[PDB]
Order: sequence, then C-alpha cells, then structure tokens
Amino acid sequence: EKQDFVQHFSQIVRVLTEDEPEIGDAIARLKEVLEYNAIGGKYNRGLTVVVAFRELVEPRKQDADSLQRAWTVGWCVELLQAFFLVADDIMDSSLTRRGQICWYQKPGVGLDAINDANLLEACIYRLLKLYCREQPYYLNLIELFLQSSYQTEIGQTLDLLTAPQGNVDLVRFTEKRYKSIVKYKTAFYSFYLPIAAAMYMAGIDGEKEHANAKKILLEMGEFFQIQDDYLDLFGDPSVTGKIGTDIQDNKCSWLVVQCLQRATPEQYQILKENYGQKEAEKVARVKALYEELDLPAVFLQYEEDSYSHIMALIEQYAAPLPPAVFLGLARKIY
Amino acid sequence: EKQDFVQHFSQIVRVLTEDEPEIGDAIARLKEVLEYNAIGGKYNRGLTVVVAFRELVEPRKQDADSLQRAWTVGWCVELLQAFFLVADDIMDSSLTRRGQICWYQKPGVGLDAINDANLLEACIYRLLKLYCREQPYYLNLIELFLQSSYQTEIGQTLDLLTAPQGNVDLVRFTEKRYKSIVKYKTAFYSFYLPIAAAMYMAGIDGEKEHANAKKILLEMGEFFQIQDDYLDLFGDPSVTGKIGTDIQDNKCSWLVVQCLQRATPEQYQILKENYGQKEAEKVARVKALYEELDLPAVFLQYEEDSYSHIMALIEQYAAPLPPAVFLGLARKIY
Ligand SMILES: O=P(O)(O)C(O)(Cc1cccnc1)P(=O)(O)O
Ligand SMILES: O=P(O)(O)C(O)(Cc1cccnc1)P(=O)(O)O
Ligand SMILES: [Mg+2]
Ligand SMILES: [Mg+2]
Ligand SMILES: [Mg+2]
Ligand SMILES: [Mg+2]
Ligand SMILES: [Mg+2]
Ligand SMILES: [Mg+2]
Repeated sequence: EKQDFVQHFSQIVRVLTEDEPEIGDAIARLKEVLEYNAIGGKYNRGLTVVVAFRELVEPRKQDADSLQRAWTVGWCVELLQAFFLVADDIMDSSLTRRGQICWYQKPGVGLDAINDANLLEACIYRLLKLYCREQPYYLNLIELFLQSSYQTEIGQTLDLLTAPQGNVDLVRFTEKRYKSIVKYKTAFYSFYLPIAAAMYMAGIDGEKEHANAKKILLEMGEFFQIQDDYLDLFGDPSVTGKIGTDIQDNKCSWLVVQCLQRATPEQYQILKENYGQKEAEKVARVKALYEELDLPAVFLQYEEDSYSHIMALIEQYAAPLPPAVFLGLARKIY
Repeated sequence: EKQDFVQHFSQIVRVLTEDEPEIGDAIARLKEVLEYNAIGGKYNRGLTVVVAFRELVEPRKQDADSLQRAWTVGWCVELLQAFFLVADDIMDSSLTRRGQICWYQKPGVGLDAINDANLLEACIYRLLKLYCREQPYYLNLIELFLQSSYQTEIGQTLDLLTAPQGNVDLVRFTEKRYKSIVKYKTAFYSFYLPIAAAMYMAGIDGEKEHANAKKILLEMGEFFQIQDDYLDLFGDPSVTGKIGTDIQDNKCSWLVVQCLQRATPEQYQILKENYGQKEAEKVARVKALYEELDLPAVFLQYEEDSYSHIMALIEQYAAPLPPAVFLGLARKIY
C-alpha cells in the first residue's frame, strides 16, 4: 500500500510543475524542494488518509478519480508535515532528517529554505483546487488544513516560549504544560487531520462525530509525541534518521518532565547545571541521570498504559465508525 | 481615512486574542507579533481594499457590518504583507524596518520569528472565517489570498535564485528577468490583491474584468518595486524607515540592470569586483558608479514615462469600473 502511495508522488510533481515559463527556474527549485523534503519518510500520515477513505466510503463510490483525490489529499497531509519540518529544523537547529542533512543545512540553501517551506504549504491548496474544486467537501478540507496549520503554529509557539536558548526553565516544565504543547504542535495535524479529511471526503461532516473521532485521535498524537521525545535521546539514529537536539535546545521533553518529578534535590541541580547547553559532556550527564532514574523503563510502562487507555477510548467513541480505522492506526504507532 | 483603519486594528487583535486558556502564553506572543509587525507602516494596501469597496459597492448596501468586513479584509492584506516582510528580512539580512529593528533581530526572537510569520499568515484565514464565512464571496477571497501567497513565493524564489550569496551573477541580470521577478514577488499581492478583494466583495466576479483590472494593476506594482529598488540605495532612511541591503545581498535591482546596460567594460569590472559584498567601501564604489551613470536621473524619467503608460492603460482597461479606483492608487504611489 505504501508502494502505490509513493508512486503517485511522481504525478503530483508533474501537475505541480506543469506551470512552465518566465518562472522556469522557480518551478525547478520547487521540484527540488518537493523531492528532498516530502520524500524519504514512512508516509504514515498520508497513507492514513487513503486507508480510512477506503474504510469509510462505499466501494461502489470508489471511482478511479475519487481514489485519485484520496491519494492527492494524503500527499497534502505529507506536504503539511514537510512544510512544518523544514521550518522546525531551522528553529530547533537540527542536523539531519530522514537520513540526510536538514535541507537548509545544504550548501546554498540556508535561510532561503524559509521561502521553500512556505511554498510547500502553498502546494496543499494548489492540489486541493486541481483535484477537489468541484467536490462538496472542498471548503471543509481547505478549512481543516488551515485550522490544523494554526493549531500547529500555536503549539510550536508554546514549544519555543517554553524553551528559551540559554535560560534555565526548569520550573516551567510541568505535565499540564507538556500536554498543552503536544496537543497543539503534534496531535492535530498528524492524527486528527488525516482521519478528519477522509471523513469529510466520505460526507461524514457530523460535528459530534468529528468530536468523538478527535477524542481518540488527540490522545494517540499525545502518545506519539511522548514517543518522539523518548526516541530523541534513546532512539537508534540509523532507525529514526535524525540527530536529537532536545536537551541542547532546552526543551520541555516528556523525559525532563518525568525526570523532574523523580529527581532528588542534588539531581535537580545536575539537571539545572547541565540542561539546555551545547556541550556534549553536559548532554551526557543528563542522559545518564535519565538512565539512572530508569526512564527507558518508565517510558515502556507508559507505552503499555497509554495503549490500554487509547483502546478503551476506541470502545467508547469509535461508533458509528469502523473500529478498524482507529485500530490500524494504533497498530502503526505502538 | 487612515485614522479609522488604524483604530479598527485594536478590535482585530481583540477577536484574534479571544481564544484564551492553556494556550495563554501563545496568544500573548501572537498579540506581540501583531503589534510589532502589522502596525507601523503607511497602510496603503489595506486601505485600498476599503477605499475601492466604497467606490464599487452601492451605498445602500454599505451596511455597518459590510463595512466592518471591508476593514477586516484590508487588515488581512496587511497581515499578508506582514507575514512576507518578517520572513523577507531574515532572508535578506535586513537590519531595520518601519523605523525599528527587524523583529527577528530582537533579543530573544531570532529564528523563532519563522513560526511568528507563519502565525501571521494563519490569522488571515481566521479573520475571513470570523467575518466572511456566510458571505457569497468567502471562497473567492480565500482562494485569492492563497493564490497571491503562491505567486509571491514564486517571486521570492526567483529573487533569491537570482541573487546567491558570494557569487558574481552579473550575466543573470536582464530586464526580462527583472520584470519576471517583480511581477510575482510584488505586483500580485500589493496591487492586484486588494483591488480584486474589494471587487469580489462587490460581487464583481467577472473573469474578463479581473483580467482588465489586473492588466493595469500589475504594471503599477512593477513600478512600485522599481521605486522600492531605487529607494533601497537613494531613499532617505528617516523616510523609508529601513536600511538597504540590495547591493550587499547581490540582488537583481532595477538599478543594477540599468547600470549594466550603460556601463563601459571598465565599469562592468568595477561592478564585478564590488557588487554583492558586505564591505561598506565596496557598496560605496557601486553607489558612486550609479551616481556617475546618472541613475537617479534615469529613475526620474522612468517614473514620468511609467506614469503616462499606466494612465493610458487606465484609459483602455478601467471600464466599467470607476477610473477613480485606479487614479487614487496612482496618486498614492507616484
Ligand atoms: O521531528 P522532530 O524535530 O522530532 C518534531 O517531532 C517535529 C515536529 C514539528 C512540528 C510539530 N510537532 C513536531 P519536534 O516536536 O520538533 O521534536
Ligand atoms: O521591503 P523590502 O525588503 O525592500 C522588499 O520590497 C520586500 C518584499 C517582500 C516580498 C515581496 N516583495 C517585496 P524587497 O523585494 O525585499 O526589496
Ligand atoms: Mg524539531
Ligand atoms: Mg520542534
Ligand atoms: Mg523530537
Ligand atoms: Mg527584502
Ligand atoms: Mg526580498
Ligand atoms: Mg527593497
């Protein structure tokens, strides 16, 4: 299934590049931005649009063109992600992503990658218009993408407000605060977004149904960012494909929050003295305080308990949607 | 008229900030981003929406609420501009704007201002939904803002492709190329955008009419960027409110294009040896080559000839719109 999704990408780059004449060099650059930046991940968020589309729509309405609209809106979720990651990797001062150097760390790109990210966002709406203009769900999708863009930028704002360069923020790191950040920066666009899109494509616009689906899916995304945080420090970088910067970027990590509520006063000071600084030996002290506190073990328990809780929420809130929508998702993330 | 437009801004910040609870600090930050970044200019682009609204709509349909929608869509054109300038001042490595330091040069903002610009763009569509959701022109406006965002990002792309840091690009500087850049990066969102918005608000959706209005307005914006370029080097910075970076940023300026087509071979080499470098004495040599070539005089003639040409285009293409729409605009820019 991921094979057929990735092959559809060559067509979306054809249509996105078919505007060629005076703007020839800019189209080319956009091509190059698309290939470097949308390709290379797992495609879970975009495939999710398509998988749930097939589960929610009557197979007698799965026209070859309605299927193509589904492939395209899935790619739109991947361009959103790609827009946010490019910018995010500047702001976080990250080195690699998806096994290559962050695009803006490329000789000859640098801060021009701010335009480039902006262009990736613009492509969403060019795609929606080319494919979904005359569909009844056109405006609902535009509005969903825009709203999930806003929520994600609110989350980024808190993410950064909470993590100033060169400033001990330890007291700012609460669970309350952690949950607010990940709710907005991650849960909306990675989980609620692609399910909600498929739903509007299937003519399920009921407000209580999106709410119920959102109840489940926001908690899934909350787990997924907890996982992202854990793996920033403890993930095999030949697997994750990205070098981690949380500690040096002085971030409100699940890890630090959990550390802070188990640390002795002496341990608090090790963190105070060592967190949020670019010196490897400083980063190493924190990682070792985390390992001494048995945080990989705590993560593993939390992963078990969150899973049980998410499945209980599917029991409560999935109907009248097929549970398989939410269960295939949970399979993929846990 | 600019007084009543600027006073409406306090209400748009109220509504934009009325989402307050967990996201309290992010709303606050957004407030601060709005005030620093949307306030402080001349407001010509946003007022234009409102002025043309009053000229295009039947006064018996200028409800107090339809007038409020007009004020709000004008502010939406100013948030677009503000989104683009913030990012632009990073990418151009500018120092000041509107008489204060570029926002991202502010202690404690830096590259976080990438999120901030993104948030400013998102506010357009939050405003359109709060005020224009149930209007017949809702989707036409969303689509116009999005499309003018794309075109502007295509223009930025060429602007930068054409001006690499530390690389003699002289041969790349043509008129053909100059015109393509300013067409996209400036003409669409500063001139066609606000007139077209007012037009859709007045229920003038005719395709040939937008084309005709666009014929006039794209050339006005082409002049306006030529003016912007001239003033980057020759403008009183107590008036312009911004320090110029064109030469050091190795940019395809109207000035350089014009220089390059009048320079002697020896003069070409002065430019080759001196353009696109951060050394003040280097910048000074170029400025003096421009003054020796009598470019302020050439600009002044071009300003006269472009004006005559724009007014001839108004003769041809304004009908059935009131010429006053286009004439008030020309007054403001020349
Ligand atoms: O991929 P990354 O940088 O680990 C991340 O997940 C990317 C990201 C970007 C925007 C919203 N949410 C997550 P972050 O929170 O920055 O750690
Ligand atoms: O205000 P600036 O930087 O003079 C400018 O006009 C700003 C700008 C931003 C985006 C599109 N067009 C103009 P630029 O072309 O960068 O010189
Ligand atoms: Mg990041
Ligand atoms: Mg981040
Ligand atoms: Mg991370
Ligand atoms: Mg600039
Ligand atoms: Mg610029
Ligand atoms: Mg300029």
